[PDB]
Amino acid sequence: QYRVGLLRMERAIKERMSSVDIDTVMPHDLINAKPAAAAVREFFGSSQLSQF
Amino acid sequence: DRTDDPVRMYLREMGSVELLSREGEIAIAKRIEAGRDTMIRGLCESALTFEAIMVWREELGTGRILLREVIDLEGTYAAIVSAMEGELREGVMAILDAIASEFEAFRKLQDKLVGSRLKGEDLSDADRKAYEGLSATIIQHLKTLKLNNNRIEALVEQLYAINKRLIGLEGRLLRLADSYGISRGEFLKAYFGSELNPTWSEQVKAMGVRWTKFVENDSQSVTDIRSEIAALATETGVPIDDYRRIVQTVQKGEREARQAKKEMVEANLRLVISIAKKYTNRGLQFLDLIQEGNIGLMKAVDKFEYRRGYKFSTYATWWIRQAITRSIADQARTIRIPVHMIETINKIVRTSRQMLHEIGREPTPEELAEKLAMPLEKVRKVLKIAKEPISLETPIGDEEDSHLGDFIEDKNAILPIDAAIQSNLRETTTRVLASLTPREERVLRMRFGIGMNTDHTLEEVGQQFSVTRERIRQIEAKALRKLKHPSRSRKLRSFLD
Amino acid sequence: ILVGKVTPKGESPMTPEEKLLRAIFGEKASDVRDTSLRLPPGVAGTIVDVRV
Amino acid sequence: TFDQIRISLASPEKIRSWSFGEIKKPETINYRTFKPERDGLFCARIFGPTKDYECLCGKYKRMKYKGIICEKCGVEVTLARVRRERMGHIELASPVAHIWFLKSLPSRIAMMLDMPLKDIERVLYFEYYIVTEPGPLKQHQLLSEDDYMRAQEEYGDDSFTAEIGAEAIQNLLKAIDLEKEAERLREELSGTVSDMKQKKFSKRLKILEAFQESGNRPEWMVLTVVPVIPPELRPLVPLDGGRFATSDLNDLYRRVINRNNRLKRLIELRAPDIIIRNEKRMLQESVDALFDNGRRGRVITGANKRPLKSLADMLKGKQGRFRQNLLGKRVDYSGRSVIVVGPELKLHECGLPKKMALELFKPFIYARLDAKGLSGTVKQSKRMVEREQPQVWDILEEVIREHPVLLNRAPTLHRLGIQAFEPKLIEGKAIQLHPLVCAAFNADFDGDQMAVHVPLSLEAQLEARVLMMSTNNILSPANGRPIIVPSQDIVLGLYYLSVARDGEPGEGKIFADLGEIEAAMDAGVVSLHAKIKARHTEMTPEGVLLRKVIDTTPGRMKIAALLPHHPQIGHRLIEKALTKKEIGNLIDIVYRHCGQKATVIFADKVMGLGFKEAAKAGISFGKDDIIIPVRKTAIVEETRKLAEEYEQQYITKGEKYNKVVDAWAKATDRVADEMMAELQMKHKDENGREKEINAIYMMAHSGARGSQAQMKQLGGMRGLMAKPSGEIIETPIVSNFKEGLTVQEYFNSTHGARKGLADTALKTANSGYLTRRLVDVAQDCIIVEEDCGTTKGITLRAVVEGGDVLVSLGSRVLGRFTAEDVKDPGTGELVVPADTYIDENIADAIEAAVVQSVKVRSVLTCEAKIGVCGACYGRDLARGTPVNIGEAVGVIAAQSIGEPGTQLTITGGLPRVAELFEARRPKDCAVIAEMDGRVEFGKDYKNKRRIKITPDKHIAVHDGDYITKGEYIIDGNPDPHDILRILGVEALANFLVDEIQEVYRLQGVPINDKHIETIVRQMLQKVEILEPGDTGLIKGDHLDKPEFDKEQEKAIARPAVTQPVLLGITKASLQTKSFISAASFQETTRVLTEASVHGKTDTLEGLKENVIVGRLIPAGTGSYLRSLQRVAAKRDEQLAQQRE
Ligand SMILES: [Mg+2]
Ligand SMILES: [Zn+2]
Ligand SMILES: [Zn+2]
Repeated sequence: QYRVGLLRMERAIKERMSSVDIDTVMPHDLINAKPAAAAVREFFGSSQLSQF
Repeated sequence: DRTDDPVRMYLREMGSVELLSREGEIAIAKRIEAGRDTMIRGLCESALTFEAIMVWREELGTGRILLREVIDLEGTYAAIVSAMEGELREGVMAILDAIASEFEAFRKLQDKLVGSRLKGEDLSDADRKAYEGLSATIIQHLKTLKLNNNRIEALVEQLYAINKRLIGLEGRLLRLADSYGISRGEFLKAYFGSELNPTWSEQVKAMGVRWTKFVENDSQSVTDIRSEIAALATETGVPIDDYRRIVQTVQKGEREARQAKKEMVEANLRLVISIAKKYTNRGLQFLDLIQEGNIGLMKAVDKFEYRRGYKFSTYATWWIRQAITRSIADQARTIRIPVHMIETINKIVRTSRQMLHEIGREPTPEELAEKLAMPLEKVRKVLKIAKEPISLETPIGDEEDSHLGDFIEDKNAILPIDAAIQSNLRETTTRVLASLTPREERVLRMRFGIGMNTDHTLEEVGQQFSVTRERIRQIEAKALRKLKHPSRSRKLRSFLD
Repeated sequence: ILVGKVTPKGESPMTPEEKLLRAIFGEKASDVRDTSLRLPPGVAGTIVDVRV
Repeated sequence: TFDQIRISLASPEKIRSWSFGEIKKPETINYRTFKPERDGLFCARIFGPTKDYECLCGKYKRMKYKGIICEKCGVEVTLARVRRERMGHIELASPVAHIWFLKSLPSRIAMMLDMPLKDIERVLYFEYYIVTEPGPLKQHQLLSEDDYMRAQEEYGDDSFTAEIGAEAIQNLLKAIDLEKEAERLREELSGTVSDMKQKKFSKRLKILEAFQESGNRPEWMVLTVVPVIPPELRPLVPLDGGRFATSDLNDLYRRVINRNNRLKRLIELRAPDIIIRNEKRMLQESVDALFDNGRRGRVITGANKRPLKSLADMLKGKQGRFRQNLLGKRVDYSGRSVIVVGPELKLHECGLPKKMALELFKPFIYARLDAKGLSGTVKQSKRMVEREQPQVWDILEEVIREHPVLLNRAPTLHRLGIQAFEPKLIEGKAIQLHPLVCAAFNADFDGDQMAVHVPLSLEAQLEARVLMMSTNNILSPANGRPIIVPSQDIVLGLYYLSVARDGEPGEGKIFADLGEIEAAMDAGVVSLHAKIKARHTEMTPEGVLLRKVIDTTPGRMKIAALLPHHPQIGHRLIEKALTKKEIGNLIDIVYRHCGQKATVIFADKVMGLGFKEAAKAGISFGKDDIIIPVRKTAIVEETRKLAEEYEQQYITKGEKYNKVVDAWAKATDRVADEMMAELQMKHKDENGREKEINAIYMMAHSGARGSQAQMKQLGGMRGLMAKPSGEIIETPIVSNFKEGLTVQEYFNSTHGARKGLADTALKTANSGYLTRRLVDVAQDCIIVEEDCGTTKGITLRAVVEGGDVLVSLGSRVLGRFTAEDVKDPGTGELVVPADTYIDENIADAIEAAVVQSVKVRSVLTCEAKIGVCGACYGRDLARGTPVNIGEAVGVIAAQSIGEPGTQLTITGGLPRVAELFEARRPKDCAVIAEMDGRVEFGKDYKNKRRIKITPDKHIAVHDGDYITKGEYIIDGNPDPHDILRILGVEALANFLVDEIQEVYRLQGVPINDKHIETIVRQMLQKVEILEPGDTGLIKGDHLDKPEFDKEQEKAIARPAVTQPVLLGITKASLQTKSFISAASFQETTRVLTEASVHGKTDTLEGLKENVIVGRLIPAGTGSYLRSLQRVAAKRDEQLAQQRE
């Protein structure tokens, strides 16, 4: 599930890096963190394996 | 090969059918400009459009809307804000003052031509020459005036309505005359050269036996009704034999412009398809997002000139992004959150993400109010705004049984116990009121209403019994203090809780 | 009563009999609705910890 | 009031009339204030005020105005109940095809104009344009390219027009007329072969006659305006935590509103022709998903990932009218508590916890406090019972005196699952249930929450006392066996009391009365081994019988004194060992000869007697209780040595089977038989008196909990475990549970037992499905007529296998009225009259002489127009009395057939019953012969011999042999459909009954034949109409149509004849007259469309119809009230005829 979240984050970073230039760019400014923690939250929030 | 999918079907039409217009954007823009030029040329002619635009412009300039409603301010100084507004206003006023006489002469010539066509005599003693001379001046004045599209829209609508009425009349005449051996395409050719004489159906029986039968007892009344409708519509708007070709050419120009716009849209829809991939899972389906961004794409072609950077790619992507963000902010939360509130919550979440990325742990909601330079109480109400209403059919256990909808309580359903106290409070009140005076009990009940739900005030219940004064309030206070003893108010002491 | 929850709300539906009873007893209609948490039917009894 | 609910196509004008405001914005409420929007899914002026008589903007929230509408908000002031009834409509910019009619099994939209759904689905999605008004350009050419649209249009630019999409399909439906199409199909169906085209022509003519007869226009499947469910149905209540909980339908309606607004904006904006048609396609897909959501791509909500349910998805699953909404209503006034044994209570008294009786009888407690004067007002009463004052407990015991409460066990498989009990305010918090009644409930006390219900009405409180009482549910509805028989403890006590041994103290010591036995037992002179003589009245002959000094025992006298005084019963029944089967026959004979009061009192006494004599007996299980056979090690060694002699040379499969069947499968009953023989022998002590009988042997012989298989598994050889495919294990497993099983043998045991455990949890699901199918196919089978005018009946023959009888003929025919008077063989003496009830005496007289099958009137031969008769169902299985009018005979039979489930079993037991009830063609379809005498050869080279007509693959007959009708070529598993097509209907019924009986006997659950007879009759409610004229329907049809159609044709003349067709229990709802009965458990997207386009109106004649509708059931007390209503209406009509 973290690999799925990382694939989503990679898609987001690929969609966002085309707009923001890489030369003189603020570090880690295009990498998102919502789908990273959202995947583990769903895994521990309402997953069938983490049900109880 | 049944796909059974709207998304796939939409993609197939765009791909297997539509071809990406490469380096043809500028050509489509030039075609749209040519269509607009054709529409303007058809509009500025001898008809009701030139008279309506001239008569409407006569009141403008001094006491009516002179700029921003008749002629575009940008189009005036485009070939040449406060200085440009007054400069174009004086020029438009001078043009109207110089073209008023030309418009009057053109209207007189049109009236004379309509009279000659309705009577039968052909006005050839320089009448047509004077009419053309008066119309050319008005056309040249309107073309160089660089008017706006506001009145142009109403003129095109009126022209389309008149053309639809004329087409309906012609179709009715063709259906009435083509019973035996007549056709529909010959009606226009007959009415173009046999419209001056009133007995058009009678003086057109040169050859053919079916024509006589269609004119006698077949369409003799239909042709008269059509001629009467045409004569009534000539005075209401533009005359006949001159507005027909004008509306035809303006409709052709509008059709060409619409075809160019549709071609540019279909040759760019792939763009919208490509842009609708980053907004997926934001409250709208993929095909829904595509067909919503199509609205913004069509709105972009309406304003697309030959400015710097003629590539329509950037403009199209900006407009699709604005249309998706304008629609995703509305049909995504199930509550129709406003667009500005959606952008505010997006700014708040972006600030929170940047703080988590750079500063560290999650900041307090009170800190986000000052981090964005906004009111502290406004940020407290921005969050907790029902971000996503959970589905009422979601599962509650390990299986898909007993969803959340079956466990939600009801805060409005009157419980049977609370109805029990209602019925008994209706019984316990009728018993306590049975000990009071009959008229006094009646007026007290009218003060609130046991059987009648119309709760009357003090004076309203006063008029029903005696003179509306403090006597009713006095008797009400006496009654209220009456049933306060342990004998009368015994079963009610445990009723108020 | 476990924790008294006082929740402000709007004016409840003014019924005639209830208004008459309130005027008789002189009290005023409480604008707040009772929402205090209560123990369900059981033999719970004692309270171990009350974290706020 | 209301009655006769009818459904049909929703007209756009009628849909607009239903609604109160057109919604044009997909906005439910505001983000700041939680109020409904102006025009959206949640509206005030469109669906009513959100508060009870509280208009918007606080203008008319005083309730003084009831019909006044607001000015700024425009919402009319009305209570919140109107917000759930007010509907809405969405006038779409373009039409949309209904998902139920477009995408389904029968393409109801494709049946119009004879166009397949594969092309109708393409013309709707704007893929292939359709041609209209042709005049080159053939009608329905289905062209997509613009060549024929524009290039081919260059013929004068006149008379060239075609449309595409939902509007095109709507215009196509409008063009086709019902009358002309039906007339054209009538001549196309008659006077022609109609080989392949008939299959579609029949459905098309049926749909056309439904549209024409019902009055629905053909162009109504596609709807321009979609009605919206009221906002109260799909709520948006604010959940705890500020997160709103919007219903699934709210998101679908929001999507539909968004699509409609987008289409309206595109049309008004003059969008490209490929985007507007694509917008119409998106709107059509959204409307499809909003109705069913299954036929489309399963559009998921934007927030959650679960498939969004729709108006069809709700009705399908349990969460709609199927289970959650209508049938399985979460009834209040109920209680669920763990149950405990109640042996101190009577059979008609269940223990009720004091903490639960208050919450259950709150209104009754309030009424008792108000009538008694203890509480002044209802609020004061609620304040009294809320604190559980000491003065309310005395009122609770007074209110619960004769008010029976329905005891509802978690799983119910028959009508005895809901039994009303006179509650007793027992201490604790557990329902003190009676031990004798929990066996009928299927509820042991190892943890079984028995949901308790309280009837509120005076009739329901009295209905639970006349029918739902435990005393009236003695005999189970499955067969004529009492279900109140002692299961485990009372049977063990009676067996210990009835076991007689020649060696014991007090041999032949004659006693005076019954009390003398106990007086001597308390003195230690006489034991309880039942070997002492005394006096007792048997009461065998007519009238009172003298107190004859019987040679019986003391132990059997304690049970004999509990037997009521009546002829044909007495100590003669207690003379046996008094096992579970014998004690059940004793409770059956006491009920069969004596009344129910004496039967229930004897059951109550024997339970207390068995309990008192079982605890004082000391039946504790011990190490020496399960005695391992001493002759076991030697036999195991000899078996394992014989398993090695033939294994030396070795075929391996033959040697294995010799070592697993003849080696371990054989001699495993030999060791078990030796163990049983060593356990049966009564060991005699040195003093000449036997020590005691083994407690495990007592439990096995009495039938309480033991058995031969369980005995062998516990102390015997344990048998051989199973495999995943079903094969028997070949390894030696020689160890009993009394001994230590090693790891491998116990692993094999848990490999063979987990299969049966899953069958108890997996096959039980099939049992529940079969029970659901049976009660919904037999719901209409309700006894209404006492005696019908029919004389023919089904023949009941005692089934026999080998050389012995499997079931006695006196038991199979018991409780059924005979059709013709049975004649005793040998001498022509009428042993039973023609049309009289078969009492137990008549059954005994019939079984006294060997007789063949007797003509018995059954529900199958019922000539009653509606429901089932009374003289055909025979005797109700509840008691010995005959069946009375109003009983749900079909529901009782369905429950009796579903009760053997969860313990049945492919074709083993449960799957075979499901296959026979559904009437499916088995894996080896058998073909009946129907030929008499010689049989010829079929056609030449047609891949099979279909049939040979001689009027005057694998084969089992010859080419010239004389074949007789009845012998059909098959290797087994015949087909009931072929049985009906070739053989009679009574023969198919007998075959089904014998098959079900053989299955239930192989499993061990005896079920009465009539319970299968009613199901078979309900499966035969359809008859194929072979009428050559006056009716073009050849497929199956309800019998009421030939009852009415065949009678109407005679008033105009062609004779009409129809052969009965048999359809499965699942297919009963496919052609049933009522749609609510069929749309309840069957698929809701096909029966509704089959009833909507047909205009099927529910007359509420069945049971499931009134249950869903909420009205009184037409069966039982509801049946009697319906009869009273009918007679009152007749009396009112007669009175009206008196005054002109
Ligand atoms: Mg149990
Ligand atoms: Zn209002
Ligand atoms: Zn009958």
